[PDB]
Amino acid sequence: LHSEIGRLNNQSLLWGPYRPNIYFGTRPRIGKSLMTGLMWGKIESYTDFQHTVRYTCEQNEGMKGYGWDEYDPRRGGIQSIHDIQNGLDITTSFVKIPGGAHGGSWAARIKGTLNDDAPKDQKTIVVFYVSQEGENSELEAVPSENEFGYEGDVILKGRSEALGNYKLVVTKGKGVIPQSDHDLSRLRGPGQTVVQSLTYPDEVLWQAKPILFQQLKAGIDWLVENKYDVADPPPPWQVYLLANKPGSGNVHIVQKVFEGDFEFDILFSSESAGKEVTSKDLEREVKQATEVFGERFARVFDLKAPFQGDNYKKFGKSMFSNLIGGIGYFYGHSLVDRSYAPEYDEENEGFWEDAAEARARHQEALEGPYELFTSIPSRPFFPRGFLWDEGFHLLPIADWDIDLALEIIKSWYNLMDEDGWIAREQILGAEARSKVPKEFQTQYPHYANPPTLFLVLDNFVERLRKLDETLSTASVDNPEVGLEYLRRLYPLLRRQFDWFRKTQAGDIKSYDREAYSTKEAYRWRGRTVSHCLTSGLDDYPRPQPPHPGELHVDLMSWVGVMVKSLISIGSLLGATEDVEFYTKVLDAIEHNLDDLHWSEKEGCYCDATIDEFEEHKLVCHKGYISLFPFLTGLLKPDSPKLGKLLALIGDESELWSPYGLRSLSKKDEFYGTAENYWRSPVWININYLAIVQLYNIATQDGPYKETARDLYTRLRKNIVETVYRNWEETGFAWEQYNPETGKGQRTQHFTGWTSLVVKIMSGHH
Ligand SMILES: COCCc1ccc(CCCCCN2C[C@H](O)[C@@H](O)[C@H](O)[C@H]2CO)cc1
Repeated sequence: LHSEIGRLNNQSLLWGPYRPNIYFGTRPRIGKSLMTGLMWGKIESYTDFQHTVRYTCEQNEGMKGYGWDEYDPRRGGIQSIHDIQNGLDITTSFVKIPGGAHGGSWAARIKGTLNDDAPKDQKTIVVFYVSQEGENSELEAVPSENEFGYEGDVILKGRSEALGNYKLVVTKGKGVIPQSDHDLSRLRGPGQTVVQSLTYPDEVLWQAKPILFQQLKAGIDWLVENKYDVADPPPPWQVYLLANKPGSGNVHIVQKVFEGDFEFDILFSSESAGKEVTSKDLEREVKQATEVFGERFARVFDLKAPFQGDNYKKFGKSMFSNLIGGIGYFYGHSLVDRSYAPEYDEENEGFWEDAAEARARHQEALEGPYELFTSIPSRPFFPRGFLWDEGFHLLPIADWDIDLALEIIKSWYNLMDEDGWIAREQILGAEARSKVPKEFQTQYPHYANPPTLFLVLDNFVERLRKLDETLSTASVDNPEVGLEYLRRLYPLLRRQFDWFRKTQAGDIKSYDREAYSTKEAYRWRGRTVSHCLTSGLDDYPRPQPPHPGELHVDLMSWVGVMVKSLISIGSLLGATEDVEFYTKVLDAIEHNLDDLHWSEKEGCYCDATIDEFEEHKLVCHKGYISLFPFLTGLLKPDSPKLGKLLALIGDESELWSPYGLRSLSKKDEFYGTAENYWRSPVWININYLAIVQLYNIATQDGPYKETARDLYTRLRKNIVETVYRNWEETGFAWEQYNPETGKGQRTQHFTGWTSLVVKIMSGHH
């Protein structure tokens, strides 16, 4: 029954529009297979299309916004794109039709409406680009009856081992199609849908834009060769229409030109399913999908006061759909330094200069291939897996579809190397690499990242202890299934736990350091003079200068987070030998957090270093770091220390802004200095952990219950309103929010842990 559910999940999740890096396109969860992609662009001139054409996601003054209004990766969804440059409002509805043996069928409708400012007669080039990778597969465009192109639908017939037999149909569409009176129409037709079938070596099929332009350029060359010139040039839109040449190959360009508003359909028909998929099928399944999305959202995301209002419902639907709608499939080689240089042991004073030298050897090489199914922080800037980010992405996703979240976790843990390492940023394949400068691609097997995925596993474990609808919850509804998953994952959790202790160990015994345990002390490998990237909190102030004597209170608390989980999971598997180890380590951490990190002078937690005179110094920077034992749920509810932290969280003059908790205190000397990334702004993910821990303390008998209740009430309000106001004004989820003005700053389309807001509103943790 475990194997059974697994196969049903595979079959359910196989197809999706899993290319979040481009505005719209589809690929299955298969590394070398069939992919599609949409491109569009107004044409007003002879040179303009090259600049107007749209394909990969960006965010500039040209684009008002875009994103999913509804989405379930099982069923499909509706995406809206608001394009100022090209005067278009576009809809992309995508839908999956289960059936057959090969992961079902699917259909998409592309509708573009010219906006109010666009010329009523605008000419817009639309391209649907289709590639297929694999040695033993075939794909052919059925030629048309007409001489120059297609009056009607374009039919591609294809086959591969993976997908069996299929047909992909690009319908004729609605829309005026412009007609050219020029001489050239005697050779290229007056204007019709056209198809080019090409072959390129498999590894470059992803480069749709250059591949396209190569053809456009070859057509224009041919005009110039065949005496077409400026004495009498054809219209631009016809200069940019490809000579029809359908056939077979691993690339198929389908091109339409519309005047005015337009719409057309894509129908992908798995041959091993029922009958082929029709446009009426599309329409039905789209409507059905909304009803289902609707009914689920009300149950799963029941917004409590004061957010029960319809405005907040729209907002939640947007933040949710954008988060889950970023789910992508990625495949290929990564760039890793497998040298394991001594300098990366960071044992020296000045270890950052050593480590710079080791990198300067450039021993990194491509390895893999690897595959990851995962949600992402940022369609337009970083459409890729980020390790601790996924901890946050999956909390709302798990609520929606726990089996979907377990899939993603499984996908992440399958990356883990023999040592227990997962690179914190997954750049898989040449396509993924195109977005990242060569200088930042290399991962380092000594670089950790908060193990936030345990937080999801935590929630699954509590859910466990206490057909699309069915599948979504099958791993909790069927206890044996739940358990077997954990049985299989457990070895890797532990491996990672062990890897943290192996690679990210602090030095107690080599200095004048007394503490209840000689084991427990941690220090993030990777830190440079001004940064500690690995911790998540790029430029939060740390001991200066960095030093092998450092111990970081956040890291220790993450280890705490892991042990607590290992205990929970271990006990469910009865690994008794193990659970006793875990308890002896939990105990030590709790003590050692105090002995090593607590400050009585300052009334919060601190990082440590060791002095110019070689003794342990606390280094206090009041902020997120300072609250860490609390954020990660490690303090007892009656603890004096908790109370003192509640004072610090509460205190406007330190961390409490009208807009949420400040990353760093206004009284810290580093407030709003340098890049000011984590040095004042409000970050939703850390605010989320604060909110969840406050509510825990609020709903339990104890001393701080009623202060906690106040702070919860108010924080949740402040965080939700801030993210909401900004969404209302700008259309965007933002990466962080400004403590003074409440304005969203840095990156837009951050969905991204900003979406945690849907869970904040819905409460009952
Ligand atoms: C115009 O726009 C500027 C574009 C631009 C694009 C990508 C980049 C590199 C990658 C950015 C990492 C972001 N972020 C950092 C957070 O601190 C960290 O906690 C988190 O894990 C990670 C992701 O969520 C830099 C700049």
